Amino acid sequence: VQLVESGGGLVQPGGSLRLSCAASGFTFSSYDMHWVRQTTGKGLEWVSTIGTAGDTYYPDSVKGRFTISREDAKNSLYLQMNSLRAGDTAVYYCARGDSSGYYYYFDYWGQGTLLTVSSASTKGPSVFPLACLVKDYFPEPVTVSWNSGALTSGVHTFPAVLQSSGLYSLSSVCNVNHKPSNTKVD
Amino acid sequence: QVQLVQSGAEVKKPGASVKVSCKASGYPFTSYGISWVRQAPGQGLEWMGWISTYNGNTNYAQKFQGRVTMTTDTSTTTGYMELRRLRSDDTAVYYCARDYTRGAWFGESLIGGFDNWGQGTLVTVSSASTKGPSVFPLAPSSKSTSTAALGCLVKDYFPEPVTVSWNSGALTSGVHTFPAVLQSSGLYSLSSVVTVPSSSLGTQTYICNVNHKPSNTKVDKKVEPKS
Amino acid sequence: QVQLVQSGPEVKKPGTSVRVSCKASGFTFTSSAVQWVRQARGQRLEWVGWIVVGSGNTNYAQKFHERVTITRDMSTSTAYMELSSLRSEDTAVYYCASPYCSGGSCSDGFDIWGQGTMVTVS
Amino acid sequence: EIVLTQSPGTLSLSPGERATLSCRASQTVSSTSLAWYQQKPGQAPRLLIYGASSRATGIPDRFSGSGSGTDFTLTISRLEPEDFAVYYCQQHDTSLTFGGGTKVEIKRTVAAPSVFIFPPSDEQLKSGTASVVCLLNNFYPREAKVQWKVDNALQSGNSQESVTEQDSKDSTYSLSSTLTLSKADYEKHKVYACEVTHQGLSSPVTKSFNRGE
Amino acid sequence: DIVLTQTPSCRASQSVSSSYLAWYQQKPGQAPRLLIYGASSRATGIPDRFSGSGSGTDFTLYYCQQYVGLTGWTFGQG
Amino acid sequence: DIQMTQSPSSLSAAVGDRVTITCRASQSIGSYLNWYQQKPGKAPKLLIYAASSLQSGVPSRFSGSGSGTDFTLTISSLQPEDFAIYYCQQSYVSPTYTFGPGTKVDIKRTVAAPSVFIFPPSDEQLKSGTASVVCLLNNFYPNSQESVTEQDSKDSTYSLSSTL
Amino acid sequence: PNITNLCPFGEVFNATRFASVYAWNRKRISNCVADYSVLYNSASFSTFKCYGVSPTKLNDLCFTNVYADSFVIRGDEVRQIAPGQTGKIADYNYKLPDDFTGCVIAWNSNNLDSKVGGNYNYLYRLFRKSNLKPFERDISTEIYQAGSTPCNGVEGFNCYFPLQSYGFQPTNGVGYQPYRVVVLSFELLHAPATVCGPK
Ligand SMILES: [Cl-]
Ligand SMILES: [Cl-]
Repeated sequence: VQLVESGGGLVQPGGSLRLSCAASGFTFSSYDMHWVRQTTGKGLEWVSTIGTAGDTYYPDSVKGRFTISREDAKNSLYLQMNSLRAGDTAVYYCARGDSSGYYYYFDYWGQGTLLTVSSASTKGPSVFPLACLVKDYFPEPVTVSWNSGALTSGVHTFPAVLQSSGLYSLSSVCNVNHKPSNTKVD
Repeated sequence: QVQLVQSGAEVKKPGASVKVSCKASGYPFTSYGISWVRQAPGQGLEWMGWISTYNGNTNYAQKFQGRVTMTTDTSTTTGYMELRRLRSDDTAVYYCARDYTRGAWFGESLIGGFDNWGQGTLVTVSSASTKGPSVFPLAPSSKSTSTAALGCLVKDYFPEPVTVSWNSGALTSGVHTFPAVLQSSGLYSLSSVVTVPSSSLGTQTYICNVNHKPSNTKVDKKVEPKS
Repeated sequence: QVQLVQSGPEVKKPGTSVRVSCKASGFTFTSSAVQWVRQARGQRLEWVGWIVVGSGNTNYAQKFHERVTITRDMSTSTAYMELSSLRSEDTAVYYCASPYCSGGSCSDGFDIWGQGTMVTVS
Repeated sequence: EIVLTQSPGTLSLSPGERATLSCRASQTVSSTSLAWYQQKPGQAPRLLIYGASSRATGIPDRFSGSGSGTDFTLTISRLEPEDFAVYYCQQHDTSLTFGGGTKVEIKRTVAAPSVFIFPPSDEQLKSGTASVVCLLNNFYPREAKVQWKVDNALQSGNSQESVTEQDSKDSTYSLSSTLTLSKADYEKHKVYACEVTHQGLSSPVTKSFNRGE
Repeated sequence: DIVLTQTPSCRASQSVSSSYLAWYQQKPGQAPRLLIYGASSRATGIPDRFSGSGSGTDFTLYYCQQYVGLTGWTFGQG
Repeated sequence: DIQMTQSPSSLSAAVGDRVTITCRASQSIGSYLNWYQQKPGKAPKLLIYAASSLQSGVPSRFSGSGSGTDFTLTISSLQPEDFAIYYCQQSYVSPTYTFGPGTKVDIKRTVAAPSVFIFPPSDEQLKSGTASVVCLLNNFYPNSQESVTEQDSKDSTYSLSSTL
Repeated sequence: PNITNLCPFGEVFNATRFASVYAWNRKRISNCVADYSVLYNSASFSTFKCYGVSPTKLNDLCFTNVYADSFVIRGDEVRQIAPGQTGKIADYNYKLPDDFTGCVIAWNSNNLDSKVGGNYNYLYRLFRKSNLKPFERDISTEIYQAGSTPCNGVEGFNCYFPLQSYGFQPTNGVGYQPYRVVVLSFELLHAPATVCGPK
């Protein structure tokens, strides 16, 4: 039973973006699906529920701006976001809903997809070998693996550090991949 | 998918009673009441009354108060409307409709209307008896030059309706069949006319076909120029 | 503490309108009522009117029955008295008063009075 | 009760035009109560609008209802050919009642009727009656004066008119007038004429025959 | 309406229900205080030395106010 | 709304200990309470629903108790991988499900020492006018930016990088 | 789904008139298939919360009875149609139990329920000696006694009429506009279930 989000990236304030969830391993049409976001400080927030009868539900924070939908024939779930404000910046999880009795709970989550609302331009990171430093990129995130993923044993990747210039810095101790700008460096 | 299908047309002597059925299908029968609307010839719609298919409460138009009786049969999802003490005044088409203006269960007023309607049932109230028409020609005028009109007069028949076509339906272009008119005699009469090229009168053969089914009257009347 | 606090002194000219306020704190203001009493310099008391806080039902005296308006604002615990078409007779000290209310029941008289407001029309 | 009156009883508009049908309540009606129905000829009525403004299932968007108090309005934004029909309003605030109806009619250039007159058939005369048929064919508008004259005598109360519906193709009407006389009276007279007054005619058209000629 | 007149005690023109009759005390510069309500009741923390009396049109114990009904509330002179 | 508060926000315990964490609904919610575990960089995982039911596949060391207003998740015997943030979520009033702020559970390892490394700037980096000198503290417990890793699940150690 | 005995949610939600909140109206639903699809398909619902069940699951559940309570309040007041709320409405008009099981559905009814220069048709209770127990209804119009003095059926000081009319001008801000509320309460006794979803 898997859920794989996609659609996350940088977007203009007032802008628009559509998230996508690819479900497998279960009878998709049978279960309610949800979007939950996660933000710094302001924790996990429920964003949207779609039922199994075309019923859709939203909190006021998001109501009128976001539309959830599903294509049960394409095992797919979608979140169409409009009028994206600054604080809509979060990691967006696609989650399966289920009840045992009257008791409802989110029983499977995706891996998350990061959306960043910002007026800031995207910039590609410089990659330099530590005889790897990944420096000066926007927005998050960057990913590091070694030799395609042949060596993940004995590898510590450090979380980003927001700089004074407003860019990010990251170290890993390699294939660096900054998706939001398209950069593949070795 | 939803269907109300009404019973056949009735002919009733003044004084008699008529009971029209209305067979609902394609929807939960007891969820919606049935409304009945009649339309007399050449008149607007007239409401008769309402019934709960759930509890059997009725609300009748003040006009038809002591005279109409509505019932339903849940078993077979049929509605019934029975008008008694018929006067000719009551000749109309009788419609049933699935009602969403008052709720079946709690009998209260709803934001809605008459959702689907039956095909209607014609009730003819007359002292008249079944009589097949006489069909007389309307010969194309002697004084005619180089468009000509000819027709059939379909006179003194009861009850409605009659079928008129030309050359077994071959000639439909420029045909007019008029609405029947009720004569003071109590029988009906109508004309069917067709405008043909003045030139074709000598060759092409115009034969109007009239059918009155209540009386098993089938007439194929040839319309020749006079004399 | 339990009290009623009125706004400071007012000075207007004949014809115009004035808007006095009466703020409450302490007692459950909602279940209360506010009467308005005026008093010229060293002279008798006269009744202006009264409102019921919960309902906003106003009654007035003869002299003001169409040129005075008592409103209230529950969500701020504030009553107002508004006199329009001012003249010489309207140069007085205006008081608001309330019964003490404590949720369920109230005391059976106006036992809470303001500090007063001198209104001047000259 | 509450009476609803629709004006006009016939509204004549060209295809493509916006139709604005009116419904007037004899007293204040609740907006939740007013419905609109459409009836094509020889067809069940069908629900268009309920609760004043709510569209029925499957009803296209051009149809829209509005109004409140005593004056309600069905509106068709652009009349398609199928939209030409009778419309009935309907209230159930107090009991249930309908409006007398408004026919929406295809407005067309004026077209004069071509008149025809038919003597009674020999066959008819055999059985003691005589019917003289005057046919007005393919005219617009609908108003036509038809007078029967028998030897100059202006007939009245022995003739019955019948009008077709508007034509599918040319949007015209055809009317018949049928003068009914006993074989007796028919033979007491020589000249039978109908005179047609119609807007499309420069001056009235008379068509006559002489009996047995 | 009810016309109140104090002497030189509080009298009323029409009969007044006892439940709606109150005595008040005013010192120079200050607002009035409630002393007696309901004709013969002491206000909270009002000394024992005070007492209220009367019914009908006659009431005995400065201001007397009647507040009967929704309207027609009046005061005495002094 | 119904709002969740968890307590305490931070917790430290050695492997083997019994951790007990609290959740509190702002009004009574019966057994309408779920517990989620979130290991860093992963999506939440459901541990407990209905205040006290263990989700299929969740280790039995995890337990939920309580009902009404106050709720407890208890890890009976902490493990190295049990380092996560724990979230309680009310499921009474829907669709507006609400989550708690979260409780982070740290591990108390034996005191270990950082094996320090230092990496000088590369030739390409110098060729741009940038100087980043990197100092590394590999495996430890417990104009330059420091970067802290999360507690490594396996060996309960941290790392720290200084970017001079 | 072609069903023969279907619960009258249509009648409840599509009623032309609605009760004043003080005199809230209740309809019992029994012995029928409850199709909640007619609620899902509403665009117009401003509030659709359920308590103790997921809205997305209603078509799966059976109950002994459903009760459809309906009334009109202010927009500002819908907040109080919920377990464990306080306010004039929750306290003196319509209270739900702290352990309520059902849904609360509300929609803006400015269009139907406000009249120019006020619609004074809609009432709520403004005064009461105590609060309501859950699902209690108080329709009495006894003059509220505030003081220790009896009111004798008339109004006056400390003697106020217990019912107030809402304003309901069309021009009021959303907060003061009328909202129609339906409260489905699902009831589960130790008896056969009479009300079941189609699933
Ligand atoms: Cl009618
Ligand atoms: Cl909602």
